[PDB]
Formats: sequence, structure tokens, C-alpha cells
Amino acid sequence: PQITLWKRPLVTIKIGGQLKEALLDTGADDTVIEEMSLPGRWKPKMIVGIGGFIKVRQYDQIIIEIAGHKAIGTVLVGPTPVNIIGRNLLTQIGATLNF
Amino acid sequence: PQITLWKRPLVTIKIGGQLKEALLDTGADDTVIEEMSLPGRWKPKMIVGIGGFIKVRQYDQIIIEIAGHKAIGTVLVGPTPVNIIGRNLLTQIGATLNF
Ligand SMILES: CC(C)CN(C[C@@H](O)[C@H](Cc1ccccc1)NC(=O)O[C@H]1CO[C@H]2OCC[C@H]21)S(=O)(=O)c1ccc(N)cc1
Ligand SMILES: [Cl-]
Ligand SMILES: [Cl-]
Ligand SMILES: [Cl-]
Ligand SMILES: [Cl-]
Ligand SMILES: [Cl-]
Repeated sequence: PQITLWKRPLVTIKIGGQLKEALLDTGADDTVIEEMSLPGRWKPKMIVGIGGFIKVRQYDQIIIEIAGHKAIGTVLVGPTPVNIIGRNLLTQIGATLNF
Repeated sequence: PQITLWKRPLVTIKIGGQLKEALLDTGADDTVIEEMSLPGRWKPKMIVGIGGFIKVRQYDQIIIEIAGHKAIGTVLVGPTPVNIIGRNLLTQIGATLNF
């Protein structure tokens, strides 16, 4: 697809057996999802945005289907106001910014 | 250009005749830059992101060049952790997300 930016670039994702809406976000280094359970080990991390930092749990080697495209990588879980697909997974589906 | 996302999509911007670096950010509705002087009157705005909110100065109809493309539009100025180019200006430079 070609996604224009007149509106927020929201897509459906599937993660840990759940369907979620998420933002395709070139400004996010890594993917961050609202509180949910995921399998396996995790470790804590802080990430920063507008407003400051939040504490998240870092889960590695998690598979997400993004707009029907499967990717695997690190997923951060924590109190984000919006689900965000970051560059670590956008690369994997071949996403580019074009102008 | 076609910009891949293996690295942060940083570009040079020109604003008030000065060059700065900024992040192309599809997850941002609005363009937000670090403290700087801009001409004219400003209006209040609060923006909300991952770690809570910040107050910013909203300047309208500001001439800005992004990666060599001319734009004229709203720039928010305040204590953002990084300079971000949001959809308001990404649309002016004809940017799309493609995968
Ligand atoms: C500020 C960026 C450098 C980083 N952020 C991504 C950014 O796209 C967020 C993503 C975002 C979006 C909504 C709410 C929180 C986070 N947008 C954002 O804060 O935009 C603000 C400016 O325009 C307004 O429109 C959206 C909120 C305002 S972030 O969400 O803080 C973040 C930081 C690190 C990671 N790994 C993942 C996400
Ligand atoms: Cl992958
Ligand atoms: Cl990863
Ligand atoms: Cl590539
Ligand atoms: Cl990419
Ligand atoms: Cl604008």
C-alpha cells in the first residue's frame, strides 16, 4: 500500500492472539504496545517522548502481523496512550517514506 | 527520496535562516521544535504524547524548508526532547508511507 498522511496512519495488527489498532510511526525507534501479557522473559527499560519518559517491559522475538504482513522483533509493553509500530518492525515489512 | 528506516529518518530543515536537524515523524500530528525565536504572535497549545503533556507556543504560517522542500505552516515551539516534523508538514512536502 501507499498510505497518505492526511490522517493518522492507523492499521490493524495481531499480537499475542489479540487484534489491536496501531500507528505506523517513523518517529519511534521501537514498537510499543499498551499493557498486555506476552509470553517469555522480559526486562525493564525507559523510553522517551513528548512529555518525558515511561517505563516499559521489553519482550524479544515477538511476532506481529502488521496489516497482514508478518514481522518479528522486540516489543515494548507499557502505559502508552496509543499502540505504535516503530522502525524496528517497519523495516521488516519494507516500509519507506517517499517524497 | 525513498527513505528506509534502518536508521532514524533525520533531515536538515531551514527555519529563520538557520539549519537544524529534525526527525520525520508519521506518528506526530504536529511539528514541534526546540526553543528558538520566531516572528509574530503565538497562541497556546498543549500536546500529549507518550510521557504526558507539554505546553508549547503555536506559530502559524512560518516559512520552513524540509529536506530541501518548501513549506509554510504551523510550528510548535517548546521543550520537546527532539525536533519532529509531523504530518502537517510531511503532507506539504508530498510524503507517503509505502510498503
Ligand atoms: C516524539 C518521538 C521522538 C517519539 N514518539 C513517537 C511519536 O511519533 C509520537 C507517537 C504518539 C502518538 C500519540 C500519543 C503518544 C505517542 N507522537 C507524538 O508524541 O506526537 C505529538 C506531536 O503531534 C501530536 O500528535 C500525536 C501526539 C502529539 S514516542 O511515542 O514518544 C516513542 C518513543 C520511543 C519508542 N520506542 C516508541 C515511541
Ligand atoms: Cl521480520
Ligand atoms: Cl527488534
Ligand atoms: Cl531495505
Ligand atoms: Cl525501511
Ligand atoms: Cl500547518
